[PDB]
Amino acid sequence: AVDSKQNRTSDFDANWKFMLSDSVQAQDPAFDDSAWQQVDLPHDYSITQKYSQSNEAESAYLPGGTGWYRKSFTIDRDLAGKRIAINFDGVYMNATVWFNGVKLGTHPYGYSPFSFDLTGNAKFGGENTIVVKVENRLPSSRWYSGSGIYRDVTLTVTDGVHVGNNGVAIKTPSLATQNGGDVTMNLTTKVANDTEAAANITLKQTVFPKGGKTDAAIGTVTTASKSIAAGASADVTSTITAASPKLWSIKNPNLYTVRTEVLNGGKVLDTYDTEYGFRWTGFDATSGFSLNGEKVKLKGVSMHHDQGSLGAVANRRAIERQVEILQKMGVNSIRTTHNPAAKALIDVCNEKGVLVVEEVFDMWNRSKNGNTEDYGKWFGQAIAGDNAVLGGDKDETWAKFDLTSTINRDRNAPSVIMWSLGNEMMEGISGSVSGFPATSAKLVAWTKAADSTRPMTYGDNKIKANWNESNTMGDNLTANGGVVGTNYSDGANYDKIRTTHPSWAIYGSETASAINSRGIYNRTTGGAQSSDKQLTSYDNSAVGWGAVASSAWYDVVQRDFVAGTYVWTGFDYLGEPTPWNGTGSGAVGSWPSPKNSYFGIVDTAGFPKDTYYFYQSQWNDDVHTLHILPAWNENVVAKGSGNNVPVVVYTDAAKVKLYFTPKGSTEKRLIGEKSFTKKTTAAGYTYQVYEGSDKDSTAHKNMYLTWNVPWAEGTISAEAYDENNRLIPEGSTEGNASVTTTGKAAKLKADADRKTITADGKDLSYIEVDVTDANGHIVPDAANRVTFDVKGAGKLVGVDNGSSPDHDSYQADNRKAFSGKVLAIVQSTKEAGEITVTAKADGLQSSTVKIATTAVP
Ligand SMILES: OC[C@H]1O[C@@H](O)[C@H](O)[C@@H](O)[C@H]1O
Ligand SMILES: [Ca+2]
Ligand SMILES: [Ca+2]
Repeated sequence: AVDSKQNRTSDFDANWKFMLSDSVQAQDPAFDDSAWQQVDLPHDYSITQKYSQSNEAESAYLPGGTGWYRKSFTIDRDLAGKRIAINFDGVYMNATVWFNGVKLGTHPYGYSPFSFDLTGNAKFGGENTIVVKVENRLPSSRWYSGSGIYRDVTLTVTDGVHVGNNGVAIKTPSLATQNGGDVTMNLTTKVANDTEAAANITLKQTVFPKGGKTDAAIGTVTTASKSIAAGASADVTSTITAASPKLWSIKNPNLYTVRTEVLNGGKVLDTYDTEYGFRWTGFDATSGFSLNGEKVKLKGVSMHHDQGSLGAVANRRAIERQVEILQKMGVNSIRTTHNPAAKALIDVCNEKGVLVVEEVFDMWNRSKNGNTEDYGKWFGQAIAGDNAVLGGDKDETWAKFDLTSTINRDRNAPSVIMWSLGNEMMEGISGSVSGFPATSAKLVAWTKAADSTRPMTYGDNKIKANWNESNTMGDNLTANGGVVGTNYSDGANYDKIRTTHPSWAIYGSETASAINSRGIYNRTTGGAQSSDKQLTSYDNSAVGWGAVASSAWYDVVQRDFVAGTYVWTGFDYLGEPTPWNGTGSGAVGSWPSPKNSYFGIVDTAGFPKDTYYFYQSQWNDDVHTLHILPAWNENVVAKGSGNNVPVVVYTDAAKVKLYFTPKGSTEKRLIGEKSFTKKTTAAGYTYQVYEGSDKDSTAHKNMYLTWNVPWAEGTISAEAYDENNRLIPEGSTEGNASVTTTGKAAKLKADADRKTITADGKDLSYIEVDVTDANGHIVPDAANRVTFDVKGAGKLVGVDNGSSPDHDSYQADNRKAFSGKVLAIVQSTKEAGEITVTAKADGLQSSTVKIATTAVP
C-alpha cells in the first residue's frame, strides 16, 4: 500500500514472499505465490539451511542457491506523476530485478548498494509486483556470506523535479583553521528534471542539529535561479557559512542534518536530507593519526558482516550491540573487512563515535581460493547497456560502479575516515601479478575523483614480503594523499617499512589473528588442530602468519609511526574455521566440523573471551580492568610441572597483589606482588610492561602478569594498586578479580540486556543465560542443554553458544551451553505487549525474564 502518507524514503521491508528454488521462473505478476513463505526483510536464506559436509568449511558448510523474492502492492492514484524507485542496501548476490514482468537489470556484488527506477513500469492506481531473483552460486566467498536480501530495502517517491539519489556532497576544506569560528561549507547538489518541461528552481539549504528543529540552524543559504532542461540534470553549487559548528569526535559525536529544498516559485518541490558531522583528520608518516588536530591511536578491529546466529541479516540492534561491546573494550575504530558495511553500521558509528575504515573489495580481478563465483568474476566486466541499475558510475567496469556507489552512500558520514580499496589482492590467486599496480592506480584515481576529502588505502600482505608491486602501489597511494596498510607486519618489518619508504604513512591494516575458544583452560598451547575441536583461551595461540594479541599490540604501541591496528577479528564470524579451514569441499576433521571462526576477541554470541580484558587493559582509558584466568575448577585447569597452574592477570593497574584463600576460610594469604613499568613514546602515548626479575624472556608477554600457583580448592583473588602503592577503589573495574572452585550446576541465571524494546518487528532483546552453582558461580565447563519458552508479543529468532563445532540449529528453541553460557535472541512483533522468556534445563532451577515492547508513535 504505497501512497502519499509515506515519507520521501520509506521502509519497504515488510510482507515479502520467499521461495528457495533453482527451477521456478516467478517473474510474472500473475505467478501464484500463495504457497510461498512470508517474510520480513532483512532476510538470509542460507542460515536456515542444513549444514552439509559436501559444502565448504570456509563458508561454514552452509549452501547458498537460488532464492526468489516477490511483493505485490498497490500504488495509490495520489502518486500519479511522481518518481518511484526501490533501493537495496545489499543483496548477496547476483540479483535480478523485474517490475510488473519487465526485467530492469542485474547486480553481481553482494555487498554494495544499488537501486532501480520503478516509474517507467509502474501501474499508478493499480496492483504492482516487484520480483528479485538471487543467485548465490557457491563457491563465492572466503567466509560465510549468507544469501538473499540481507539488508534493508526502501522506496523513494519524489516530485518530477528532485534532488538525485545521494545527491548532496559537502566539503569543509578550511575546517582545521576555521574551527572555533565561521566554517565554510561548499555543497554540490544534483537536481534532476524528470519532467517533460523545462524547470527553473532555487535551492534553500539548512544545517541544523540532528533531531532538532530548523530554527536552531547554524547556517542557511538560498541559491540563484537555475534552469534545468526536460530530462536533464544540473549540479548546483552553493556555500553555507556555518556559525560555530560543534565538532564530531569519538567522545562527542555531534551530528547535524543538512536539508535541501528544491523550490519552484515559493512552493517546495522536494526535500532531501543528509546526515553530516564536522571533523578533520591527518596521517603523518612519523607521528601517526590525528582527529580534529589531536593525536589518536587507532585501536581497531576487523569485523565481518554477519551477526552470529542471525546469519548475514543486518539487524540494526544486532549491529549496534556489536559496536557497544567493542567500545567497552576500548575499540575506537572498525575496518569493514572486506566489503562495504550496512548503512546501519555507518549510522551506528556516526552516532556512537567510532571511526570507520570502509573497505570496498576483497579480491580484484582474480578470484581467490578457488572461489570461481566470487567477485573476481565481475570486477573487470562491463555493465550491459540495458541494465538500468543505479548507484554509481556505469561507464567503465563493475568495480567502478560498486566503489562509487558505496562512496556516494557514505561520502557525508563523519565516522568514515578512509576508503580501503582491497585486501591481499594478490593472495591465493593464479596468474601473473604484473598488472595489479595499474589496477590499483585506476582504483585510486576513481576514489580521489569520487571523494577528494578522505585518504584511500588498502590492506597489503606483500609489503612484508618485499614485493616490488607493493612498492609501486604504495608510492601511488602516497602520491594521491593515501595511507598504506600493511597486513601482519611485526615490529622489525614496521621499522623496515619506515626505513625503506620514509614517505609512506602506515598502519597495521590487519593484525594478530590469534585463535582461541571461550573458556578453555586445560592447556595453554594452541595454534593447531586439537583433540576437542576447541582452542586454549590463553593468549599463546595464533596462526602461522599471525601473532598473539600481546605481540601484535606491543609492536604497534611502541611506534608512533604505526598509526594503529585492526585486529583480526573483533567478533567471531561464520565460516573460516582455521585451523580447521578448508577451501574445498569435505569435512575437516570428524563431523560435526568447526563451522565458525576462532579469531574473534568476542565469540559469535557476544560473549567475550579472556583476551577481551587484555585489550580492555590496553585500550579503554575510561574504565579499570582486573581479570584473572583460568577458572579455578580442578577438571578445567592445566597442571604443568610441580602440579602448578599458570595464572594470568590482565590489568591496567600499576601494581597487583595476588592472594589465595583455601576453601572454607575467610582469610587470604599473600602469594605474589608485581609492579608494571610505565613507558612513554615521543608523541606522548603511554603503556605498561613488567620488568621484574622473573619477567618473561619474550618481551611482549610482559604486557600482562603470570604466576604459577599450585592447584588447591579455594579462591585466587587480586588487588589493584596505583603508582603511589595505594589500593585502587573498586568503582567500575571490569573482569574477574577473583576465581573460585564452584559446586555442581544448580540453576540458570537469565538476563535480558534491554528490558524494553520497540514493537516494530525489528528490535531485539539479547538474553544471556549462565549455568551456575547454588551460590551463583558460573560452572566453567557447563554444557547443559537450555530450552527457551518464549511467550507473548515476541518471537525467538536465534540461539547461540559461540561454539565452532556445534551444528545444532540456530533456529531451534534449545542449545547446549558452552563454557557455562548460552544466548537467546528474541525479536518484537508489531504490537505492543510483554514477552516472557523461561529458560529451562534438566535438574536445574529455571530462570524467567520479562521484556516490555512499546508501540511506534
Ligand atoms: O588469519 C585469517 C585472515 O588472514 C588475512 O590475511 C586475511 O586478509 C583475512 O581475510 C583472514 O583470512
Ligand atoms: Ca573455496
Ligand atoms: Ca583503563
